Amino acid sequence: MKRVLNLGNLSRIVEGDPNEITDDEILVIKDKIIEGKIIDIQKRVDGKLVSLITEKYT
Amino acid sequence: MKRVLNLGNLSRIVEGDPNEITDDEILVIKDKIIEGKIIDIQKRVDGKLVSLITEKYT
Amino acid sequence: WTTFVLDNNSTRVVEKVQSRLHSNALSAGFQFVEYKAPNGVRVRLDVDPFY
Amino acid sequence: YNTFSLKLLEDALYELSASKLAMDDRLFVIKTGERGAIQFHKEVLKTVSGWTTFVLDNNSTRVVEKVQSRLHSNALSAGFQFVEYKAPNGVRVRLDVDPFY
Amino acid sequence: YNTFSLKLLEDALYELSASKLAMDDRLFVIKTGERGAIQFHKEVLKTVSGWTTFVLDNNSTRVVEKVQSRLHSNALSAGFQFVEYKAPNGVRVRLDVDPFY
Amino acid sequence: MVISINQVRQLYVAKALKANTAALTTAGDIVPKADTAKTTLYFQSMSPAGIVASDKINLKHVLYAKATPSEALAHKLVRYSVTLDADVSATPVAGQNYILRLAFRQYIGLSEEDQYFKYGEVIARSGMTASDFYKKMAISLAKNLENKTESTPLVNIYLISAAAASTDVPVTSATKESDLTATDYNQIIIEETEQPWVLGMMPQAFIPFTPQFLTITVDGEDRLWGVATVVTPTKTVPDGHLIADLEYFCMGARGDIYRGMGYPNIIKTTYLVDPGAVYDVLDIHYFYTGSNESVQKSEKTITLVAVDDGSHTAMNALIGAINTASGLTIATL
Amino acid sequence: LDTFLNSFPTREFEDDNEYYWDVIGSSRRNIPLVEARDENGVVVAANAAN
Amino acid sequence: TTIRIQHKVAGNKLNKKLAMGIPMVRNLESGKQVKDTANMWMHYVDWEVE
Repeated sequence: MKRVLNLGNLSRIVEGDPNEITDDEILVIKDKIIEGKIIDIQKRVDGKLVSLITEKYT
Repeated sequence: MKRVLNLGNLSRIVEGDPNEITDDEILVIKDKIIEGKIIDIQKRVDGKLVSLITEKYT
Repeated sequence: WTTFVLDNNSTRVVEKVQSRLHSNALSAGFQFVEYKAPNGVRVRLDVDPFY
Repeated sequence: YNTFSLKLLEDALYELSASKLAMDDRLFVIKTGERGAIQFHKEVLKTVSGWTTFVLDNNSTRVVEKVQSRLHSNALSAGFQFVEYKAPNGVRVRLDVDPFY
Repeated sequence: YNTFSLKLLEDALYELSASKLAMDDRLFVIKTGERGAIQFHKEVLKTVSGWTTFVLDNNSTRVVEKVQSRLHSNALSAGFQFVEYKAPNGVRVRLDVDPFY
Repeated sequence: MVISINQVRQLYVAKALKANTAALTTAGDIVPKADTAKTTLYFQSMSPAGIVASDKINLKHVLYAKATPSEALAHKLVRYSVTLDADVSATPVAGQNYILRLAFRQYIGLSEEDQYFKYGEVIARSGMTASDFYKKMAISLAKNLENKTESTPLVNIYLISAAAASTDVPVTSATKESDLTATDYNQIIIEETEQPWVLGMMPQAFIPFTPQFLTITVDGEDRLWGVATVVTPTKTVPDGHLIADLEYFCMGARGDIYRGMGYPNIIKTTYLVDPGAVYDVLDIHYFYTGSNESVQKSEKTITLVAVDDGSHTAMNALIGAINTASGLTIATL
Repeated sequence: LDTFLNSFPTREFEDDNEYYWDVIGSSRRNIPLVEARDENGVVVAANAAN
Repeated sequence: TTIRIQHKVAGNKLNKKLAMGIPMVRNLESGKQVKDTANMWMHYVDWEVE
């Protein structure tokens, strides 16, 4: 057990508009219908804002 | 575009044992199949680990 | 400004105040009253009640 | 150039310096306008943005500062400018803005 | 080597120093070129980046420094370079850049 | 242009081949004359100021006589094919500055410590393709290299379309994207350039370079965005300028060395070669050994530069003449 | 612009005739290769053995 | 290990005086050409042989 990233790279975990998320920062999309849950973690790669969570099916 | 949470609560995002993380820590799990993905993010609710990301269905 | 980290030691958004209720009692609050843009441009603020 | 960068500039200055300048004489003073000085600030900023390893502290940087107002007891002043860079191996990059530009 | 690593270097220098050098004798000066000094800086950086259990603040390192100017009052300069490392048990690899290289 | 000599070198232009010493009317005309015993050889050339005879070649003191074509003297211009390394990404990254650095050696000075770097930058966007990226890179490169304010013609930038991988299209500081319509571009060629030439002052030199790429961040890691593959040269630099500097030098041995030193009081030499023609060469190396004690060899060479017409005519005839006159067996071009 | 041009010094001349100066350079050289040939004089292609 | 060098030279260079039409120059160990005021050309072969 140890920390996952230096706090410098964790201070750039933000909550905002997908259109203003550049690199050197990760995006979190909070859920509305559910209070504490999250919808997706996102990271831009080539202008597109892709997810870091692998899709899981039945 | 504020940080999703403060640093005292982001500092406690860690990587490792699911058994050793307290209620104050968020657990990350790096996907082993893919090289830069995530498979789950967990924090202790009632002594049990539960995914923060909302479950998706079709 | 995710590039930077705003710390209480400099900003003092949470000050320490003398009190009867505790030995380390705290006072919280802050306000931005001024901006300092590039190349000398400084923006102060002088509230007027006529407004 | 159609797009300015600190990579473009620091490579040019360094390749030239490794070729022609001794490590102790690589201080490059640049003349330009004040719109270029802002563009230098913006580029130096994003580079420092990617400096994730270090946590930049308002104590040392004093980006946000405390000023005396009457609207509050803890009144704050925000603002900074990047006016200089320091690349590896002796390269210093300063600015000298003239209005002629 | 195809890809220079400081991990391999600290291992080799320590193992060597153990079997052949006293703790008071494990200083290693490396003679290389300016481009190697940069490769060294890059790797030492990638290394401390893994020191997640630590927090590198600019207050102690002065990576970002405050310089006086006329364009502003909170004017800053940016830049650092890693030149040394210190592996356990007396190993301290220092650097030396030669123009002959 | 100053060169190295084996104690002497001479040059004679074969602008027309005659058959007698009585047909040397026009300047440049030449004939090879040899005994019927085949003990000596020499050339009767018609000078602008009359007629001359080259030194005599003792056919038993002949070291080597070889003919050289013009293709072997036309400097082949180095090309560099440039592309995107499909390892990092087969397409551009939508927020990364794709900088290219062409490092030049033997810029104005003579040495390799005379370094010089020109760049080309393209910040890429989302819907960008490889074709668009190559196009914009070429424009950025031309505006810095193929301009009209740079003292030197450093390189020649081109573009190739997969539809016609054989046709290369130029790109100058004046070229605009509207002139580049094809949507299938796959590489950027970067040649050398024929530098300025000045008879006896500025020898035919070049400035080679290496396209050195800069790093981009593709997946949070510094990786190079391209590869500079050398391809087979396509353009050449004809030898007219080399032969004229050789004549200018080799006509300072049997002639005036104060070519212009003291301007009104000179002797004006009338050089006979056209720097705009392609010549095919013949160099005969031979020596002179004296008598009993004087055994040391005074080595010599003389060059004959005739004109080429695609086929190597005007030298195969010259060669045949020398071969029948001196019995030597020289190879045709 | 006036201050700009005053950043530079002046050199007094004695004529309006063109003047020229000597430019010194560098010495150390590397010589480029044109071609290589086998023992038989045949040319050395790039996809060729040692 | 062993090495050898030589340099051939005609005899008319015995006291050859150069007409400084363009500055005559010396190569240096650094790699820089320095200009010299000498007019005798063997002053310039001594340097290069050493």
